Amino acid sequence: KLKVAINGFGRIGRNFLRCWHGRKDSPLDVVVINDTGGVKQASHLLKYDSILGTFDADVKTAGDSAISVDGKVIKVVSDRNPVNLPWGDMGIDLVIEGTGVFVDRDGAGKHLQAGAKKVLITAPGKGDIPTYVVGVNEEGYTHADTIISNASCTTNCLAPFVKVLDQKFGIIKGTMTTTHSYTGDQRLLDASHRDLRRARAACLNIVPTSTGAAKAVALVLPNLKGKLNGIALRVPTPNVSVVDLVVQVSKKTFAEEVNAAFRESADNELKGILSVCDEPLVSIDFRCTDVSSTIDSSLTMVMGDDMVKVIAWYDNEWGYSQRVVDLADIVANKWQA
Amino acid sequence: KLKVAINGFGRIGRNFLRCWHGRKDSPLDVVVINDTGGVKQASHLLKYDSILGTFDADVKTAGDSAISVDGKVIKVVSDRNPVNLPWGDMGIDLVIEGTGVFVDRDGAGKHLQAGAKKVLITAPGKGDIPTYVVGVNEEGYTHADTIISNASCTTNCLAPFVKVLDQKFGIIKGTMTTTHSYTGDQRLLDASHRDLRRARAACLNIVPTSTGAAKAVALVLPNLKGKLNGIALRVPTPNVSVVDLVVQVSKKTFAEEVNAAFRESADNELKGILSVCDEPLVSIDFRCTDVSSTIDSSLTMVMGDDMVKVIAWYDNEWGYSQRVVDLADIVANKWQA
Amino acid sequence: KLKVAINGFGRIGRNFLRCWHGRKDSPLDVVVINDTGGVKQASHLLKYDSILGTFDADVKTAGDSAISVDGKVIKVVSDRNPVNLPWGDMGIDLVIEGTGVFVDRDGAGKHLQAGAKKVLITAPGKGDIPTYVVGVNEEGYTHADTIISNASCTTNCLAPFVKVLDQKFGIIKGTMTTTHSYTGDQRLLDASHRDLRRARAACLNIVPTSTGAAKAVALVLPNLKGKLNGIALRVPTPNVSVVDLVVQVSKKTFAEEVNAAFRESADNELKGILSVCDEPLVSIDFRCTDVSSTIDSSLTMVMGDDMVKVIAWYDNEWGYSQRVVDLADIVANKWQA
Amino acid sequence: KLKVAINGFGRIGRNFLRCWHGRKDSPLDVVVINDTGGVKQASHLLKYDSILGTFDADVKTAGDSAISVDGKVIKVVSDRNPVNLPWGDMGIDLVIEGTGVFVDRDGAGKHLQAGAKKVLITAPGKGDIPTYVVGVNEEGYTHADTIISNASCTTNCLAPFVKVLDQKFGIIKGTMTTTHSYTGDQRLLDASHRDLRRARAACLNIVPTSTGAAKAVALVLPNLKGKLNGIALRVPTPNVSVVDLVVQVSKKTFAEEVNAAFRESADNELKGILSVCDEPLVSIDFRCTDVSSTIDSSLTMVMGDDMVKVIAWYDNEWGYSQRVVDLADIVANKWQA
Ligand SMILES: NC(=O)c1ccc[n+]([C@@H]2O[C@H](COP(=O)([O-])OP(=O)(O)OC[C@H]3O[C@@H](n4cnc5c(N)ncnc54)[C@H](O)[C@@H]3O)[C@@H](O)[C@H]2O)c1
Ligand SMILES: NC(=O)c1ccc[n+]([C@@H]2O[C@H](COP(=O)([O-])OP(=O)(O)OC[C@H]3O[C@@H](n4cnc5c(N)ncnc54)[C@H](O)[C@@H]3O)[C@@H](O)[C@H]2O)c1
Ligand SMILES: NC(=O)c1ccc[n+]([C@@H]2O[C@H](COP(=O)([O-])OP(=O)(O)OC[C@H]3O[C@@H](n4cnc5c(N)ncnc54)[C@H](O)[C@@H]3O)[C@@H](O)[C@H]2O)c1
Ligand SMILES: NC(=O)c1ccc[n+]([C@@H]2O[C@H](COP(=O)([O-])OP(=O)(O)OC[C@H]3O[C@@H](n4cnc5c(N)ncnc54)[C@H](O)[C@@H]3O)[C@@H](O)[C@H]2O)c1
Repeated sequence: KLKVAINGFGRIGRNFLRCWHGRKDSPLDVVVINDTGGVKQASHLLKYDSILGTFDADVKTAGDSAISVDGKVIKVVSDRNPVNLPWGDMGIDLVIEGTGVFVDRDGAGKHLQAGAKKVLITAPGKGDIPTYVVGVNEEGYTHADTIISNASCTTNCLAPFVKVLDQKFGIIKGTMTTTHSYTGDQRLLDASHRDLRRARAACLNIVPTSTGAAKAVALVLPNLKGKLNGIALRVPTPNVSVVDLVVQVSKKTFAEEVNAAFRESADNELKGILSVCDEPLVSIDFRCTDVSSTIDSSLTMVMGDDMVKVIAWYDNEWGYSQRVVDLADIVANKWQA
Repeated sequence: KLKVAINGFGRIGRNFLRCWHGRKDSPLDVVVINDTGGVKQASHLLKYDSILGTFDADVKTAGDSAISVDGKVIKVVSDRNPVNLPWGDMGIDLVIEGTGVFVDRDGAGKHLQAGAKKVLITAPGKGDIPTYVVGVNEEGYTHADTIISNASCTTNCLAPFVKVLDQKFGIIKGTMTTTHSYTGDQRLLDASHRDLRRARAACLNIVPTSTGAAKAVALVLPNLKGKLNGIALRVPTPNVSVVDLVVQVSKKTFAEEVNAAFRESADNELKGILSVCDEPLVSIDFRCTDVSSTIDSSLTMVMGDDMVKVIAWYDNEWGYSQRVVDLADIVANKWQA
Repeated sequence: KLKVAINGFGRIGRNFLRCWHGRKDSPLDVVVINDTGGVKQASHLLKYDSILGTFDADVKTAGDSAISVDGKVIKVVSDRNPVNLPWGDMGIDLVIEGTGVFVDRDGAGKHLQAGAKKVLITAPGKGDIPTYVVGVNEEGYTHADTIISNASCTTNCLAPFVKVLDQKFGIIKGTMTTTHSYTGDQRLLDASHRDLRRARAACLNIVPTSTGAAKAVALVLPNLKGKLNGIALRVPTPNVSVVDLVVQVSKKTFAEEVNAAFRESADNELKGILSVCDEPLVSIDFRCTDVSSTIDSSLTMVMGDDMVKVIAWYDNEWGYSQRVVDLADIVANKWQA
Repeated sequence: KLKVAINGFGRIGRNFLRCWHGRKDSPLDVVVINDTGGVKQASHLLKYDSILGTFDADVKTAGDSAISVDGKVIKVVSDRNPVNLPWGDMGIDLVIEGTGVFVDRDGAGKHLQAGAKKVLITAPGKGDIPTYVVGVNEEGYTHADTIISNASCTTNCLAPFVKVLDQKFGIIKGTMTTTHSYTGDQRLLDASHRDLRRARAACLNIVPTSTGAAKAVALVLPNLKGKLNGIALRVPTPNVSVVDLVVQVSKKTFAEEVNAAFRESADNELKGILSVCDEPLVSIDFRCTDVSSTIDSSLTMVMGDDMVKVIAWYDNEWGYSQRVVDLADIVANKWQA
């Protein structure tokens, strides 16, 4: 019922389409896809995926301007400048901005200039753009927001349990490190890049790099403003990442008590968002998990009674994409966005 | 003495600079580097390399327009359009075209429009562009050629021993497959690309893809016109590749006889170009080899007395780059190019 | 109905169990599993698999001597010497020998000494052991065979279409190279090994190594005795391999004609064994395919009218395992083995 | 002058030999090598190494019982049981125990039973075995120790700067996570292992696993007893690892002040042990570094004025091996060990 447009049919754009496809009675209607590549690629790459496997659905090209998934035809256009997009003419309600190059107001605002009524950025927004994390602060969303951000994948993994730690133990200060799978923003082989570290061969190195995910947490949990920071360590895995959080808390506690608090929420307010795994698994076992964060209970540690360490898993592609769909659903539910 | 300009400071551009740097009494004088990135990257990536290791030389940035290697300053400019380059103003004799995007006459000819006297493409040339392979047909080079090609890496590996097989046994017809390391032209993760196979995650797949290296062989060895063809299989290794050649020959022979013929040439006319290894090594052992082709003698096979199979190694980055330097030296020796 | 025992619960043993599990009305009854590890590992590794994903079935440990899959309990023992196994006492009909260390008559014969009635080696047999390839020579199997071999994975991929090429064009001589995923027989990091090449880090090199798969083809297709040979090139992919066959044939032909011959058989006598793919896919797309060989039609080439080159894919773990189940079914059908 | 024997010619054994080889005026004389493999492997693997490259020295086999490096012959034996070793008969002073299977007193004591005067374990010792970390507590070593441990690689990376943080700021409590390269103790493909996580394919996963390196730190810095803990995250890189330490300190401070303290020591008491890097490098750039720990100054962070986070690099193979040589030198200097 909500006319949706996907801008940037990459890793997130395609995972988004597939997540949506598997949902029942969706309020969303994906009608257009805009990428710079062509219709043959959109169709081919949607069907075959080195990470998700072959898409269990009939995907084919429809003429020279559309693709069809199980019969449902989807228009495909190719305009590098968002202002030239036929959003107005098609009556596009919501644009899923996943190109990674229009994350600020002037850039994302271009979809509005093209006629779309609203924009949902699949990444942190730069400047003054409301950012939401489903299960943490989504309720503060209002239909008046013309441009919104669904934060980064690491923020969606961290925020959920950070919220629990803060509510139950009181976070004084903390730090975090994410051992993250590589992404398209890194180079296959040493090549130019503004980030001198992300410029080095991704599958051959442990690559330190910045992340705002920690500061970003404060955007959705204001009580943590100026209390967290961290970095990212990119490693040679194609998908699935893990966060390592260390915080000093006010209430003395111990590992199993902390784990118990997470199960409490995982069974209630954070059901579907946060999960707690008690099996000794490795990254690949968490591929395709719908939650945005899974605590590895056995790794939980507590030093000096108030220094808590939590290790949580997250499928940065699929889990995050379930959240974008989730946020899109909310936008659909708060009146024709 | 020959004023040289490098256009495209990528894998080949940087290996070129380092190969040149290690040569004694070079006729070449590298004075300019043009890439789209900046001076900080040029300096940083020249010094640190995930494949060659840290460059054993003092590399640093010089102001905002140059880098210096052991004191020798090198101008660094950044122009995406070759026609705007200061080749004429600087009096550039030879431009090493290694961007991979100006391989035809109109594109490479743009360096000429900018003032450079000659262009050496570090890849197969499209259209009517003389192509040479040092040790196979370099002697046919004339200073009149304004634009020349040094062929592809696979051609420089194949041509040398193909020439021996043809001279000694008479090649009737043949085919070839190169199990090739991935390159910057492939995608880190499934992403758009004109080649639907090269679009898939490079470090997760065996990726079939086209190669003209086989037909290209006929350009340097006319006697083989229409006698060879093949394909490339890209695999998850960052550097070093291997060719697998299968040919039906006129003179009946046997493996050790074929190997012997290769050592004959490797010790004479092809010394420095072709090598023959009798040790049971693996790809990484061939990293940084100066030759452009190394026969793995023990893998040589002969079926039905006339079907010869040869397996040869090659450092597609460094070995090929030694050849570009070699061809540049020839250009310097045939009068101020 | 056939009491089956799995000896060596490794890659093949576990894929075997899962292939079997997905079959309908199987004549096989897996009752025992013998590995050297324990019951916790058998259960854990059967459930979580870095290549197949999490097993969609209820797997758990049952006491200290068994595991259960969806309720069906399976005895688990741990004896390094096959002669001490309780095959006789349990009345084991067929032993699936997949340890890789009992491939000759004296070694595999030990299961017989322990009481098992028959042994099916999941690899080439050394010495005088009947070897079969489903779809090529299975019909020559007789219940009198006490020890049989299902050949190697590469043989099961090659034999099927080799048979077609021979029947329709007449193979004079040929050679082959398989660009193969690494296996447990290779070392993670340079370490001792009888094979000086398989001793080198598997995920960092292209590793040449021997293969009898070519000569082995003659065992199942006697008409090809002494007409084929080849080698293996191990590369950094965890599963799925590809064969590259080059043969000189008697009848002149051309690529599309050869492809057509393969579709003829793929639709008839080799249905379920051989498949022909016309899409430009990469290795990961062939993961979990039930056939044992898939021709990449677009890569097919023909030089000098009689030199045919065919490129075929194969899931060396899963596809091969479907064949072991298949051969086990045949053994069950030819009287209580 | 000190007769040294290497037991276990694996990654550490071979790096040890090469580190030693590059030292000047060494007090050590390596005369025997005992591994289970053969003389051909010892020679071959010492010469060709997927991580260090080809050994720049003349290595060859000498008969069927020795290898020679640049002329120096070294006896090679093969006994799986240390008690059968000819240590006494050869008059072996010190045995470098690097097999990873004799880390407790009864197991390592077997070399003593064979006649060796002393044993140096290239890993944490289990039970009551003095453990030393060069640059932290080596001075407490006495010749009376018959069996000693050089700790783990992570301990040698952590202890050095931990000592500085404690001396200058007072460590109250802390935790640590090492994003570690995989090692021979992990499986190439999902296979049985006592550790259910280390049993999963190493090059395909981020693998959590235990480490005593944190508790081990207290062995060499008693002041930190019961103040630290942590875990290891194994990732798909063949060599070089990184430690992430988070501690609450007594004296309020800030990042650059902490970095300054490290340079103070790196220029004095810890020169050659601890280094401080100010360049934005990635793991591969730290390959072959002789120090055992290199602080990445730009990643240093301080939260709430007393929570310090330090990121340090370390070549777990080569850097650690320089330390074993170093500890061996000390043993040689404290009288004929
Ligand atoms: N990969 C992840 O795990 C991940 C997780 C969370 C958030 N994100 C965010 O999502 C965004 C996209 O990430 P991705 O990994 O999918 O990248 P990607 O490279 O796979 O996808 C970007 C896509 O946009 C297209 N594109 C680029 N410029 C365009 C333009 N001007 N007009 C139209 N199409 C254009 C590309 O061709 C490509 O298909 C980034 O902002 C990233 O930070 C990524
Ligand atoms: N990598 C190999 O093994 C190899 C071997 C032989 C031949 N080649 C050929 O060499 C060429 C480059 O290959 P590469 O692997 O070094 O690639 P690369 O991506 O590492 O290098 C290309 C470089 O050119 C720059 N560039 C791109 N467009 C530009 C423009 N318009 N103006 C200026 N600079 C521009 C890029 O920023 C980059 O630094 C290709 O033609 C390739 O076929 C590569
Ligand atoms: N991986 C493949 O693609 C593949 C394909 C076709 C055929 N094969 C053949 O299958 C066999 C096994 O290969 P794999 O890859 O599954 O190896 P693997 O290492 O994963 O499995 C071997 C298993 O046998 C166990 N084992 C070893 N020695 C034993 C003993 N004495 N008693 C009991 N258990 C013992 C091991 O602990 C392990 O679980 C080999 O003969 C191989 O050539 C493998
Ligand atoms: N790789 C690293 O980074 C590293 C770093 C620090 C400490 N260590 C420690 O060093 C030890 C060895 O580690 P590694 O990585 O070199 O392993 P490795 O597998 O490469 O080497 C072990 C070697 O010992 C041999 N061996 C095994 N059992 C034997 C026996 N009974 N008798 C004789 N030789 C035997 C093996 O054949 C092999 O050559 C372990 O204790 C490990 O914890 C390893």
